[PDB]
Amino acid sequence: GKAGKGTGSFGKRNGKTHFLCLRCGKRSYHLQKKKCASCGYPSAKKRRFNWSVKAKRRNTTGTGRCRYIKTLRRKLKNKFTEGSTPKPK
Amino acid sequence: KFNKQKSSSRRKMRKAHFTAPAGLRRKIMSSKLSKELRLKYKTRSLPVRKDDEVLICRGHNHGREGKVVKINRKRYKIYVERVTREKVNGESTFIGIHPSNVVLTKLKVDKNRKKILDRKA
Amino acid sequence: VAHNNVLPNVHLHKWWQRHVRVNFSKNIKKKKRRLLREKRRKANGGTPIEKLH
Amino acid sequence: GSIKRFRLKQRLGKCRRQNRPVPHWYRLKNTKRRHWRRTKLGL
Amino acid sequence: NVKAYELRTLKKKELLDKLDELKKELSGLRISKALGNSAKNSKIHGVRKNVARVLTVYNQKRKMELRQLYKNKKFKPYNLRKKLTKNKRLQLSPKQKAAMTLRQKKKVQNFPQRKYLVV
RNA sequence: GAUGUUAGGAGGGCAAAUCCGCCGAAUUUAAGCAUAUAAUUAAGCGGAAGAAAAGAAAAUAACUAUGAUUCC
RNA sequence: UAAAGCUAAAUAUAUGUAGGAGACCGAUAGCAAACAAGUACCGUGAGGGAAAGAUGAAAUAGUACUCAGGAAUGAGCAAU
RNA sequence: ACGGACCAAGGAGUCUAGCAAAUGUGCAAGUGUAUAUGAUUCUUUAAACAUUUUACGCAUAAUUAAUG
RNA sequence: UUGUGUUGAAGCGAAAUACGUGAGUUUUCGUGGAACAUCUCCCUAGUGCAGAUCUUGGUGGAAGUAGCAACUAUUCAAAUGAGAACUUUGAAGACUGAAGUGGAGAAGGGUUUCUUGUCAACUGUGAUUGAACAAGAGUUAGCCGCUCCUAAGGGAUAGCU
RNA sequence: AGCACAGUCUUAACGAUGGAUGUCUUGGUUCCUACAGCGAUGAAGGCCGCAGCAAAAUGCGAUACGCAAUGAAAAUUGCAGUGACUGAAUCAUCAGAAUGCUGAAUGUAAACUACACCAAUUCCCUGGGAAUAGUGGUACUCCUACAGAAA
Repeated sequence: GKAGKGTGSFGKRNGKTHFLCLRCGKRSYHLQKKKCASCGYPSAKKRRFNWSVKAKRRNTTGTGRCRYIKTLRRKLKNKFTEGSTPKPK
Repeated sequence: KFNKQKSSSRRKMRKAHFTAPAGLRRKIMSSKLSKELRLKYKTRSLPVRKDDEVLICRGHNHGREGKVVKINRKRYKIYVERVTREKVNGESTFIGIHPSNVVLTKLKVDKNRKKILDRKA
Repeated sequence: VAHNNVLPNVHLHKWWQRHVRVNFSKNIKKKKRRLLREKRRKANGGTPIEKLH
Repeated sequence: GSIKRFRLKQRLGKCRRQNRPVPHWYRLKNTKRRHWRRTKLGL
Repeated sequence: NVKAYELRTLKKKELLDKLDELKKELSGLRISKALGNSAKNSKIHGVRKNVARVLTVYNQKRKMELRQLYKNKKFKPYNLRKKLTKNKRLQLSPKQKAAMTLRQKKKVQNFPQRKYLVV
């Protein structure tokens, strides 16, 4: 009559279901059952799949800041001893 | 040419030229040294400095010579004190010459330059 | 099949793009093996690497 | 909502900060800019 | 605008007091910038670099002191210990892998691999 | 066997191209379709290295015999 | 001569990184992406996912001046 | 009867394995040098060169379930 | 193999007492501002378009046409500004008729809030207004709530697969 | 000062929106070679911040578009300001120091910047003097060594 399947139904959207997902930062943390959709924050693993090339590559390593890994890169060629310093003048 | 360790590819090297750091652009900022200075200092060329005396020998302004004022490695240019040009607004600024077109005829010796001329010797 | 030809016997009915691998590197692998064995014998004070059989 | 969480308020501040336009004198040497009504942040 | 070597000799207490007064001066310059003033905005970068260098030299001195306090003793704190990779630390020792039983050791010593040439 | 903010140490997750086990399909072909075929594959789960896995015969031949494993 | 165990080489790499090449493509092509790209954007979600390169030698030659108009802009004998 | 408002660009019998036939070439009862080996080759060279007196494939002889 | 190129090539528009039979080739003029062909013989290919309700991008007629219609209704004088049917002030006539276009709030939106300037685009009409643009400013709790306890329930601990 | 029917179509010349063709390329693709794990010593990823005037991207972690040190070694500049006549302005390398909140996340949960409990904690001086409500620790499993209970 007035709350039909179309616009009438569309007018009742309130009280969303997903949120920030502290681990991911994406908005796929369903609230009514306490579980994310991207990683599964309550769970342990990152919830990866192999049928999703995009969901693999757009979130694979190398995208982020890479604080420690790209620091420990290019130390192999030096292969120096930690705690050693270059000779002064 | 002969060493396969050093690449010869147009793209892979022109890219390096454009994005090279200023510490490497200092090497390319150089130009020919005058004839008398060549046999006086046993060298062929040397980079430019802000207080050098150079002769311009190419382009529309290849007649004068004067002391340079400032360099700009971001634009690959050097400025000489007397070949300025006015703009539409009336402001006057020094024209930009690529170092390949100029030859130094007097350079200001320095503590730093003495040892580089030593290593050239 | 079309008239007087041999009966086809192609064993390509399964996926094979997944497993095709040609060898472009034959000659350079040969050169690498040569260099490796030459260095191995050079580092051995002149004693021949080969063994009697 | 008149009631909001701390992280949500901080994120709204961050987004409003992002909404600021490009400074003038930098142009002497943008395209990712939302509108409060045209595009919903969703967060 | 102080420099590193001219601080590398100062006493810790004077260094800390210098850092505190530099922080106070930087705070004052921030007050000036925040208020309607727009003149003294330059020196703030120099001050923020001075404090950084003072902190760096202080921290390095403290690190050498707290390494000197714990010479040898085979129980260096975890941060003061090595920072190699995980499987490098958990890797077998070179002596551990080169260790071998007296049987094979004696066999190899008695019949070592030996050099030779042919006619 | 219990008990321990006992001393000293380890495991957890990320990353997979090559590799290692399990589970495990169908589309398709057979001009239909059920054995078969796709395939001991795809998907999923679990595990490492710079290579791994395999490896020193409860082997192969049957000959005047060869002689760990791997690969072309 | 089973039912316990160990081991380098010869071998593989559509990953990451670092180098070097080409009878390859040349901006609807080539990776989705030569540029602020897995960005904007869409879907509450699994996820889906673009368009956009070239002034000029030098803008340190980027349109000064006059007149008209509110300004846009226009015209000049003015000007790069 | 169906598609076509218009314009510019892109747009479709290709590649591989195997066989056969036709043609051209070398050799010829032999043929092919495979993996691989050596070399003052080692920008181009990821190609060319080279292969101590049964390695194999295909052919020299066919036929029968088969001892042959 | 052997040439053309700043005395302007590639392309493109118009054309040629031009050649073929024909795909096309070759030329003149204008524009252009940096490369171009080999037909001497050959090797190679992501190679020749009108279509596929082909795809991408752009442009038509249809056409200054349909249309700009609910919520009763506006009129005058002035200020503003160059500009005023739809900005501001006054007069007048009306409406909403306490189940209100009134106050507070929730979910949602997230600076739209206020002030000072503001018209490139938008506000499908005008526009000086604005929920547009620009620059600043603005949310004060022992007592208002959350934080506390417990429900249908969720997650997890011991064991068990 | 005068002359032209209009409209429709066709042809030439001169122009408008559109950006193919032609030419450029800090791009990609393929192939070859070389090396190869990271992490309770706090990983990958994500939030939050960082410039005088500072949005993005790159970079950076309360030392926050960079510190120290080595080499190169005189500019950075949009305005300002900073620099020597070279441990200084700017580059490359980066081992020293630092590396917020998180995140397998690990004292107890999360749409909370929520709440515990044990040590009070740190700095300065070489037994004191200061300071802070601020700092560490407390996950589950397991191995070795230790303790007091059981039968």
